[PDB]
Amino acid sequence: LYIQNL
Amino acid sequence: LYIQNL
Amino acid sequence: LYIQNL
Amino acid sequence: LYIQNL
Amino acid sequence: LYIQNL
Repeated sequence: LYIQNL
Repeated sequence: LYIQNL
Repeated sequence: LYIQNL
Repeated sequence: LYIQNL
Repeated sequence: LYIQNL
């Protein structure tokens, strides 16, 4: 599970 | 589980 | 579990 | 468990 | 458990 918020 | 908030 | 807040 | 707040 | 607050 990988989450990136940019 | 990887979370990055940028 | 890895969290980075930048 | 790794947390960095920057 | 590693916490850095910068």
